[PDB]
Amino acid sequence: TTIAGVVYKDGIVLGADTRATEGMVVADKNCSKIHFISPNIYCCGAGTAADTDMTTQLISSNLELHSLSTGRLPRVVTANRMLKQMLFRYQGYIGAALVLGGVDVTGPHLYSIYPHGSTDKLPYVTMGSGSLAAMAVFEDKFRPDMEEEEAKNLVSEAIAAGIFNDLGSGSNIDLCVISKNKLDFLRPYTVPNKKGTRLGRYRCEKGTTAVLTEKITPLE
Amino acid sequence: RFSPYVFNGGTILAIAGEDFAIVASDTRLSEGFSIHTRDSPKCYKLTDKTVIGCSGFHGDCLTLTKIIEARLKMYKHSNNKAMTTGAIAAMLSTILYSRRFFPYYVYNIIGGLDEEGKGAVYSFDPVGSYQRDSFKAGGSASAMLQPLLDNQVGFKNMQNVEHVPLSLDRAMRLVKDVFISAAERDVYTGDALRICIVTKEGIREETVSLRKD
Amino acid sequence: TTIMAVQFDGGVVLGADSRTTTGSYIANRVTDKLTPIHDRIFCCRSGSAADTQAVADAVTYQLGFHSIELNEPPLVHTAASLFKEMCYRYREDLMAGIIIAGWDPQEGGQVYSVPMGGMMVRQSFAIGGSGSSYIYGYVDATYREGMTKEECLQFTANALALAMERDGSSGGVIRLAAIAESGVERQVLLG
Amino acid sequence: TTIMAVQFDGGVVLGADSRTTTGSYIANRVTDKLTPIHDRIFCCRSGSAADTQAVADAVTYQLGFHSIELNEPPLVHTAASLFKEMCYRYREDLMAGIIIAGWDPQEGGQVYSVPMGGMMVRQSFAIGGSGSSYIYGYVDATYREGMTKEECLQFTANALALAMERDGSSGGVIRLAAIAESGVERQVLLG
Amino acid sequence: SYDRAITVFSPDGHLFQVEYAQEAVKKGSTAVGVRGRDIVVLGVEKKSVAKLQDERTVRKICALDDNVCMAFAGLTADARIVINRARVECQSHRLTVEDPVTVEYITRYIASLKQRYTQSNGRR
Amino acid sequence: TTTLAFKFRHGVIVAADSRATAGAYIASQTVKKVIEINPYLLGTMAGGAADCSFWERLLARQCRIYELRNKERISVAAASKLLANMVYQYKGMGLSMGTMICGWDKRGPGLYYVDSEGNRISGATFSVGSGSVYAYGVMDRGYSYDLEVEQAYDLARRAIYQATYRDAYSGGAVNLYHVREDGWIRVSSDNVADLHEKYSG
Amino acid sequence: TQNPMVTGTSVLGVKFEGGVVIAADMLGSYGSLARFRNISRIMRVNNSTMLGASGDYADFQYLKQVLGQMVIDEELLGDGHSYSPRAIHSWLTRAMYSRRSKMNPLWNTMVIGGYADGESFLGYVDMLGVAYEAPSLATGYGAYLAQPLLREVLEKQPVLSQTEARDLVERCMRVLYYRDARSYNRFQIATVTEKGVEIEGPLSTETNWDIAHMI
Amino acid sequence: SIMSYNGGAVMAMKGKNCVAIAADRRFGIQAQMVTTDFQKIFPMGDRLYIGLAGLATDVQTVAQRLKFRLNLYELKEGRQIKPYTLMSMVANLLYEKRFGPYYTEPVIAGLDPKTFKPFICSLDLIGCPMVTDDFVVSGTCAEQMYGMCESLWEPNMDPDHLFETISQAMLNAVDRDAVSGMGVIVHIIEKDKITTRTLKARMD
Amino acid sequence: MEYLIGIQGPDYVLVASDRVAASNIVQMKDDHDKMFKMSEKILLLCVGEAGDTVQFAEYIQKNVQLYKMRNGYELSPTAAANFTRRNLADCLRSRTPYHVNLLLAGYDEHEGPALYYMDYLAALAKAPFAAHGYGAFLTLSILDRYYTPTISRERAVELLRKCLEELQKRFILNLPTFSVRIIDKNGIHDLDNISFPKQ
Amino acid sequence: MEYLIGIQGPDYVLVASDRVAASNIVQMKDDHDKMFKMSEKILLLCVGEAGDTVQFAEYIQKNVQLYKMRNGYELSPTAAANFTRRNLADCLRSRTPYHVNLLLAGYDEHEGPALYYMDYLAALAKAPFAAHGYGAFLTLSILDRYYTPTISRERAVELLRKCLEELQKRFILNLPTFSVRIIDKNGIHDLDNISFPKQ
Repeated sequence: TTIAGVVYKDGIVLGADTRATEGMVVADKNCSKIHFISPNIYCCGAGTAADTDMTTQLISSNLELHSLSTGRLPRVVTANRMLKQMLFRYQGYIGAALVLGGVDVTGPHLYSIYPHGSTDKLPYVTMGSGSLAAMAVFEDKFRPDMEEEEAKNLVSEAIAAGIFNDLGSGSNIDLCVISKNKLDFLRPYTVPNKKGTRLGRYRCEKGTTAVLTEKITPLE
Repeated sequence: RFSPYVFNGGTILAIAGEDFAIVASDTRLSEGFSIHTRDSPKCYKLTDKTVIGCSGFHGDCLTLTKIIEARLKMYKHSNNKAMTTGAIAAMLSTILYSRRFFPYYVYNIIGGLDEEGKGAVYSFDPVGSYQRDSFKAGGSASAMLQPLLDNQVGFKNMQNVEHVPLSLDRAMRLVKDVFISAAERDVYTGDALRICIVTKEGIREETVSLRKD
Repeated sequence: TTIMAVQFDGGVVLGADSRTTTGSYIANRVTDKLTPIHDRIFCCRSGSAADTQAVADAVTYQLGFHSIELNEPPLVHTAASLFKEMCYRYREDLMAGIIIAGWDPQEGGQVYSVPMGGMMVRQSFAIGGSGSSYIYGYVDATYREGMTKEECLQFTANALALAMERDGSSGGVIRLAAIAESGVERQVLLG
Repeated sequence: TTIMAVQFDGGVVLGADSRTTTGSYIANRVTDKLTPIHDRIFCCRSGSAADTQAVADAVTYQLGFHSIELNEPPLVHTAASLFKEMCYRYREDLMAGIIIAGWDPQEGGQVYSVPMGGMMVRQSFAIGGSGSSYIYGYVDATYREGMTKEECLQFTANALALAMERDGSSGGVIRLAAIAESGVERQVLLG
Repeated sequence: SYDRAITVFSPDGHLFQVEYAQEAVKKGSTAVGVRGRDIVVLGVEKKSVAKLQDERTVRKICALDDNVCMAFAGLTADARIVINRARVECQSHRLTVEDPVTVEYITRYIASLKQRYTQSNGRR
Repeated sequence: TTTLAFKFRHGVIVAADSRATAGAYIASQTVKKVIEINPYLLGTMAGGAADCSFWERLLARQCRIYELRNKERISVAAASKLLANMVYQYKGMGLSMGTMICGWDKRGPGLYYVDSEGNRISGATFSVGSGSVYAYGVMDRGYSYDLEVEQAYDLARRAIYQATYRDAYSGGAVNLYHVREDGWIRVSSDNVADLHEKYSG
Repeated sequence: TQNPMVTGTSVLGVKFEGGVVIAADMLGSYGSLARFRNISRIMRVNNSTMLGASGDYADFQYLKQVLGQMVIDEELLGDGHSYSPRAIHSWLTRAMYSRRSKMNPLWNTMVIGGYADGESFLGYVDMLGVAYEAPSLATGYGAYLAQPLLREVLEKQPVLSQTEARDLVERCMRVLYYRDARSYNRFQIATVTEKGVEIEGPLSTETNWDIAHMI
Repeated sequence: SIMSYNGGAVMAMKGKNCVAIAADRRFGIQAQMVTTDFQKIFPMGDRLYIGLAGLATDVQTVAQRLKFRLNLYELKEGRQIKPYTLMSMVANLLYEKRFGPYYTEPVIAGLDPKTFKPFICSLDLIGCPMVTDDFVVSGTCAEQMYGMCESLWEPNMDPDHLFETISQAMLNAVDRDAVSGMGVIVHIIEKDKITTRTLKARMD
Repeated sequence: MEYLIGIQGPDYVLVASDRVAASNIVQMKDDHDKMFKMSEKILLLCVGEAGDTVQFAEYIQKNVQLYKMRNGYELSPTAAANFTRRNLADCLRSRTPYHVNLLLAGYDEHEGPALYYMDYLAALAKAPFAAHGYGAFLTLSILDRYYTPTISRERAVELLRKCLEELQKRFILNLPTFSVRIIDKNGIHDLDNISFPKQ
Repeated sequence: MEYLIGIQGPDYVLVASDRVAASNIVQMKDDHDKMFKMSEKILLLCVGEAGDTVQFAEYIQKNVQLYKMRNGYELSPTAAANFTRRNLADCLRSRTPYHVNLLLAGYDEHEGPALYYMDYLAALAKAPFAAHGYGAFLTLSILDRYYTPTISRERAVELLRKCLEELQKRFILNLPTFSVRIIDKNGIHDLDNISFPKQ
């Protein structure tokens, strides 16, 4: 798991990989880790994959309820305040590491939320298992107020450092760019690793397996 | 406290043929969640007709190799001939049992030719029990590779399928394909595939790349 | 991590580092440990990050509702009494190193200390955090009665610079704040 | 408990407290922690009382036999090398905080430190014991290059007076020693 | 520990301390034994009794098990310590292999005990 | 793992499975659990796979030196006693060994049972393993001292098949030896999937 | 060593064209306390090899003593022979493994750089006895932080000059100053070439703190 | 462990316009079988099945709680349930026991009822859904089933070759497992008819 | 710890259990009864620890007798056994889980005879024959050796005779006596209390 | 775990033990022998764990046979029993203490019959009757109920008959058969292997 975010001169770029590893065996090769919250706020998830799903749907249900009542656009500080108040109540039994980012009226805002309830606003954050590898790319090559082509090149470079150096990571790199007027969610941004082609033909035919009892039931 | 063991991964594969023997392994050394190097093959050439593969705790794998290579020279300086493949397996079982109450954390597979020019595979536990088999796979992804070779090489669970012996050509692409499937689902299965082929003329070597997560 | 507050006659001077660690990794490299509660009352927090962020929000809730009801600026002793009641009732569940300091119209500058037990005492100068143990001897000899504001900004700069260099858990950059009758002057210092 | 050694150009200056505790009771109220080995070489000991008394006798045995054999006054680096070999070989069985300091004809005053691990390093000034953590910030700012002997007697008096007052395990009375080419001047100070 | 080679070779190929010990045998009292097909019969001569001694403490025919008897010649002090070392071995055979000791087995134990004892250091 | 042995009028019958597992993972299906000490002795394997392989190969060394010195072969009771003494000196250190010793003797057939704890008992029928209790019930029914040879084969062959059916750690193929007057003779080695078609109809 | 008292931290090392460069800082920590701030963690073995270490520092002075005597006694034989860097790397691997087997390990992790016979050698030695070779090495948190920065250059560019290698180290030492609580802004760079073994002085990094004004 | 108390293995595999599911038949307690006809695949409407594997209590418990909630759904609404909708229903049921969790791992396979398109997914024991396009596996012998399916799966497969692939995937992997076996049942569904077959496996 | 057995035929169910109520090392009662009726064609055979076998099995008995009075007809053996499985499973994750092992035997006029199997984790199993206790390890192998689905009830008794004589040969507990029932279309019938004279 | 008994009369010692060699839950051998001779008038009856009962008791047997060959006469039952107590007590505070429970029976021509009692802590006791195992809790109360110091050996056997029939009534283990010896001036004599038919 390797998730990261950055704040460029106009908006916010988020990135992630696509792998869910159960034990030491790769369970999913295309698990989407960037979630919907509002039409301007997304979040990346790390840690327990069941706790991050049921948390990111609860808050996104309440902000749809809140914004439809007020009739205006949600704010990023509201999603920060809802998350860290409920994670503190469960005393850290819910393992949920989140990168929260969005562009409200006040501008772009990037947060990182730890599963005990501690938050912090930062210009760039990394979470996950291979987050230390992705931090070193940000720590060497960050500059304030970049363009979005420089930002997208920076984040995909940092996620790739978590691919080729962490065991529990590494597949197609997701990205999403949030700006004041544009939302570019795009899952296959790059394919760094393929699967090799088969060589030996293993093909069986009908009748190579012994059957004790067969039943046929029609439908309509 | 100081735990004297660690798991360094690795996956080895041997197949005995009719006049050949094929020993293959990945080249990734890694513990924890990090990668140490992307080039560390486990194909060790003992003689011109015997190759061993050693997976597990890597400190023992370096030690156990150098203990074996000394005793091949001590045999020759006392008996004027090189060891056969079955003699190496009988020697190694006493070596592994000699540390019965503080064992090596090593899985061992010896592949090579016998006195008649036929394939031979000797698989080991970390204690020193062994038997002669036709194909084995050990290491991290051993539970993935052993079912696939029962169907193809062992011809098990099939009906009305002929029983042709495995050729040298078929066994190469059968080895090359079973590591590509293991590279997708195992985090430890590495990046380059070293294949060592023991025939009646010497030992050939071959490197095949894989994915590099 | 390493926090410090010194009062003078017109008001108080606060200071803290900016490093926030997770065992041995630097999670947050720059951190604002100086939390406003009201317009003249700050607190600087230490210990658990998740605990002291949650406590400082509930006190700001209760004190802001209290001052709008009396229609009168709150007392510094009133705000320090609110941290005492939450840190003592939940003393088995919190790790809080709060120092409350600020200016008040009735009494001037005050400095209060609430350690992890849950007690409360007024001091001329307070000091807390993990790195605070290495500058007890410095702050005892160097302290002089009747300083100005500019001397206290010097006095909290030299003391935090020593604990940051000697302790491994401290470091980063120095954040300062001077609270007087006129207002709050915040600055970020390095050296 | 709280020990300190500072070198100057002509020699070194040592100092220690006199309190020896047993958990929380004051067993020995006045204690001589400044142990002579040779005529110009002292050590000041901390940690376990039974360990450091037994180690300092074996080193005095081995160094006194060594100097009478060469018929030449021993080196300070030679004596610090002997504590290293006993504290490293028996590092699983000892709790030793030895600081070795003294004057030598070939090199002048030296100060060496042997902590509980068993390493050895030369320093301009050393500091050790349980109470030594509270005066790291004082000894960093106050230290100045090129002191006289009389300034170092002042510099070790003010530093030990702060750790004795702040720590609970330190206290008692201050014992001082100035080792030069001319000899050893020991004094007992309070204040 | 006394380390000295007692038994060594002669310049013509003899072991002198061995064949000097054979003459100590050649003046002990005579012991004769024949075997029948069903009953063995062996009997020493020259009891040399002086009619003031206990007749049982002078015996030279003892038993090692129920089935194995033993007579000797030479000097008696060396005899009854070889016998007591044979009694332990024929008893330790029964804790091993279950049958009683064959008569050929107990001779190989005495003979091999006696050879290596002409081979060690500091022993006549 | 399931081994059994019983003696009758015409010698001793030894049978075993061939499955060796590692946790829930099956390592191999072709493990020979009846190892051949001599042309006149047999030994089984139960518990430690390498512990039974070592100390019985060490026993075969010891029985050969006995033959070269004494010029006759060792008895079965003496051979079991040597094995029980070598294992006892490592008592408490954690050896797993539950083997059986078979062979013809000057007193006739011989059947002994040696544990790693120090048990040494003789007897007529034995069954060792994780699925051994599944083997006793079907063997106690069809056992007689006066069995015929073809009937004693089909008794011990089906008895392993009933144990592998219930036990999860037993399976593979059914090895089958016959200790006779002159020495042991290998009878057969049948797969369980072949016997399942045989014994159903 | 059951419990390491005074420890060091990450040690970096990378090959280049004609030599190896190794850098490490000058701090001996004690838990979270920075006691000894002027120690040297790099030993210059004779002329074509070089050693840095992490872990317990008292055990490092032991190996500094033992390896010192093995070089002194060989050079006074006049054989015309010296230990290659992989000969010392093979010796030190055996010294680690033969000592964990007695359940009494040396709490260290050591990087052996060396330039003998026209080629560079860079070797890793673990406390448990795990040894390998690589074109770039890193211990401690440098295996997590600085090690991905080493590999992303060496995969896009396999051969490096000396100025390219020396620039690439100081970037990795800068990152370890930001994101490691046991680091210190005072390090020394050691470099073997064909000319010999050279150790530079207590160099320092230059830090950037522009993001601290971002609330 | 807990999942190794009874064994079990469930595999689902996607074909061209058809989807197949398979499971073993053994019921046992850690070494000792009891019966060889234990049901582990349950029908949830036409052309939509579910497989359960794990602890034998929660296999029969979840399969009755889910049917309790399913019939209330198909009567309050006038239609049958979509395969994607049931995945959210099962994930809700398991997450309610976040701290009292059921020890099972469900596998859902079926055709979408209006547009006959196959659907497969699997869930962990606290409800993290994972949809794939080739295969899902669950049970004790998971790693043996990945080596089968990664080596044998083809993208667009008629129901004849789909049956032969999932049969060889189950027979070779479960034979390598110790606590799973005693027969394999295979359901292969398609838009016109449905087929239940039992295979000739090792009773060993 | 103690034994019972479940041979099921074409139109009958043959059940049997022991009669020993144990203690520390002694046996308190030699003619205990593990057999609990609920209907005219449904039995219950409970094995486990001390308090739970008595009180759970009579808790079920008062719910089955209540179902007959409220409706006028009885439960099926399928439904009666499946009502029990809900009661262990609900009380499993509680402050007091019952630790009982049981197997239920019943006859119906629609699906004929039936035998179900449970444990202390509430897993059902429709089985042709089953057993609990440590004697199940000894006696299941005789029973599948000789089982025919078309077995007459006269030879099913002597199969049970053979299945218990081996239990008094290679099993270390005492267990002298065994009480036997049989269930058919005419209801419960007591058979001979078969035993082995220890005189 | 398993049982033996020590009735001692005026000019005889009546001993008996069981014949069962146990296992996990099965009984491996039904005609085991717990009885070890050392002399013509001294027996040994050993109870305990697996390895130590066999090897300790034959270690003593080779030392008693050795004493007879070195001297021509046998040990007394007092001295033979007291030689055993020294061997447990010296090997008690060791790396491998033996865990055996035993009682020794012997006749002498000077002090007549004798019975000694030991445990796994090597404490001697000259007793008129004793027992080991869990059956000793059941059977000592019958034995002091009916013991006379002047008891004839014919009624001492039927006292042992009465003492074992209660053991097959209220004791949960199986224990069908019992081997009986008797020691007198004429040496060891085998009596009838008394048992109870489980058919």
